[PDB]
This record gives sequence, C-alpha cells and structure tokens, in this order.
Amino acid sequence: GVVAAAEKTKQGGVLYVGSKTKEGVVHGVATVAEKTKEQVTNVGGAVVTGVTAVAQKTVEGAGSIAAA
Amino acid sequence: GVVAAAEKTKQGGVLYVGSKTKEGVVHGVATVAEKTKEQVTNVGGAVVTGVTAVAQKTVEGAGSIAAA
Amino acid sequence: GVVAAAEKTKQGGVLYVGSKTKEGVVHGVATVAEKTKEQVTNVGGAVVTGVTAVAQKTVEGAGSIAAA
Amino acid sequence: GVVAAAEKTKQGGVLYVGSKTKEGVVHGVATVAEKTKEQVTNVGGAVVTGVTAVAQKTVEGAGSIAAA
Amino acid sequence: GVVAAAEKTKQGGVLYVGSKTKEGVVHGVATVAEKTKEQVTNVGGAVVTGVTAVAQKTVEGAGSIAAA
Amino acid sequence: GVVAAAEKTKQGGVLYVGSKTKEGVVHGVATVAEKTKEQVTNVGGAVVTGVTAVAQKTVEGAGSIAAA
Repeated sequence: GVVAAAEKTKQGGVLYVGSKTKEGVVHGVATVAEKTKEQVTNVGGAVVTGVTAVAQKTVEGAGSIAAA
Repeated sequence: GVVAAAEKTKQGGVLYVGSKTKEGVVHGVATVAEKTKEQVTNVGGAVVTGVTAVAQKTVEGAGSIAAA
Repeated sequence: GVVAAAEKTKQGGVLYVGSKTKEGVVHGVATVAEKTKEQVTNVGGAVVTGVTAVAQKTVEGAGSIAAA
Repeated sequence: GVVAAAEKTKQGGVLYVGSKTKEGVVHGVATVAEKTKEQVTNVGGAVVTGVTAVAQKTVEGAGSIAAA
Repeated sequence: GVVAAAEKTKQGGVLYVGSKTKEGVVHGVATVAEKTKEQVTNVGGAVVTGVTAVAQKTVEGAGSIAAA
Repeated sequence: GVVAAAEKTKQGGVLYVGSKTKEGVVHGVATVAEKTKEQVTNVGGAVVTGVTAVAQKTVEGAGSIAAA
C-alpha cells in the first residue's frame, strides 16, 4: 500500500486583466503515451485552464500526492 | 488496499477579466494512451474546464491521492 | 510504499496587465514519452494556464510530493 | 520508499506591464523523451503560463519534493 | 530512500515596463533527451513564463529539492 | 540515501528601462543531451523568462540543493 494526508489550521488588492487574441487553443496540464502500461495521472493544489485565467491569492490550503 | 485522508480546522478583493476570442476549444486536464492496462486518472484540490474560469482565493480545504 | 504530508498554521498592491497578441497556442506544464512503462505525472502548489494569467501573492499554503 | 513535508508559520506596490508582440506560442515548464521507461514529472511552488504573466510578491509559503 | 523538507517563520516602489518586439516564442525552463531511463523533472521557488514577465519582490518563502 | 532542507526567519525605489528591439526568441534556463541515462533537472530561487524581464529586490528568502 501507499499513504498520504494533510490538514489546515488558523489561530490568529486590485488587479487589471484585459485579454486580446484572435485564436489560441489551450491545454492546462497534460501528458501522453502510446504503448504504455502504467499511465498514472495525478493532480493537486489549485489548477484551472481557460483562454484567460487569473490567480489572485489563490492557495491558503495544504496538500501532497504519491503513487506506485 | 491503499490509504488517504484529510479534514480542515479553524481556531481563530477587486479583479477585472474581459474575455475575447470567438471560439477556440479548450480541454483543461486530461491524458491519453492506447494499449494501456493500468489506465488511472486521479484528481484533487480545485479544478474546472471552461473557456474562461477564474481562481480568486479558491483553496481553503486540504487533500491527497494515491493509487497502485 | 511511499509517504508524504503537509500543514499550514498562522499565529499573529496595484498592478496593470493589458494583453495584446494576434495568435498563440499555450500549454501550461506538460511532458511526453512513447513506449513508457512508469509514466507518472504529478503537480502541486498553484499553477494556471491562459493566454494571459497573473500571479498576485498567490501561495500562502505549503506542500510536497513523492513517487516511485 | 520516500518521504517529504513542509509548513508555514507566522508569529509577528505600483507596477505596470504593457504587452505588445505580433506572435509567439508559449509553454511554461516542460520536458520530453522517446523510448523512456520512468518518465517522472514533478512541480511545486508558484508557476503560471501565458504570453504574459507577472509575479508580484507571489511566494509566501514553503516546500520541497523528492523522487526515485 | 530520500528525504526533504522546509519551513518559514516571521517574528518582527515604482517600476515601468512597456514591452515592444515583433515576434518571440518563449519557454520558461526545459530539458530534453532521447533514450533516457531516469528522466526526472523537478522545480521550486518562483518561476513564470511570458514574452514579458516581471518579478517585483517575488519571494519571501523558502525551499530546497533532492532526487535519485 | 539523500537529504536536504532550509528555513527563513525575521526579528528586527524608482527605475526606468523601456524595452525596444525588433525580434527575439528567449529560453530562461535549459540543457539537452541524447543517449543520457540520468537526466536530472532541478532549479531554485527566482528566475523568470521574458525577452525583457526585471528583478527589483526579487529574492529575500533562502535555499540550496543536491541530487544523486
């Protein structure tokens, strides 16, 4: 087997973005393989894909991953 | 078997986005493989796929993954 | 097996971006390999993909990963 | 097996970007290899991808990684 | 096996960029190899990719890495 | 086996450069080698890729690395 865990505790801003382009296909996070036995795809934290996407102060949480 | 867990505890903003392209397709997070025996896709945290989607202050939780 | 974990605790700004370009495909973070036995894809913290994407004060959390 | 972890504790801006270029695809962080047995891909901290991306005071957390 | 970790504690501005150039593809940080057994990709701290990208006071956090 | 770690504590600006030149592809930090068994890619601190990119007072945290 394999193990992982996390927790959070706590005890105690303007931004301008105008987008402009005529074309672009976009992929966030990816991998590919033919003839491949153990394709394992793992993702955590904060992630998004968009022709525009913006990351103000985005992560206050915590985390981890493991495999194989 | 295989193991993970978490939970969250606690003891105690302007942004502009204008979209512009007419259409051009987007896929957020994915992976591909022909001829694959141990085909595993695993996902956590905060995720969306959309032509625009935005990540203001998004993650307060916690989490983790394992497989094989 | 493999093990990982993390936590957060706590005890105690203007920016201009105007985009302009005529075309661009964009991929955030990616890798590729044919004929691969142990294809492992892992990501943490904060990452986002867009023809524009901006990272004000983005990470207040903490984290780590391991595999194989 | 392999182990990693981290934590944050705490006890106690004017910038302009004008974008202008006519074309240029962008990729953030990436690597590639054919015939490759143990492709292992890992990332953390704060990283983002676009034709322009700006990193104001962006990292206030902590972390690390290990594999193989 | 292998180990890594880090932490942060704490106890206690104008700049101009106008971009102008006619074309440029840009890649943040990358490496490549055919015929490779132990392809390992690791990144930390703060890094971002753009045809223009600017780093005011970007790191207050801390970190390290190790592998294989 | 292998080990690494670090930490930070604490207890106790005008500049003009406007960009103009006609073309440039730019890569931040990279290396390549075919027929290479132990391709190991590790990076820290802050570095950013852009045809013009400016680093006022950018890294005030700390770190170091080793692998294999």
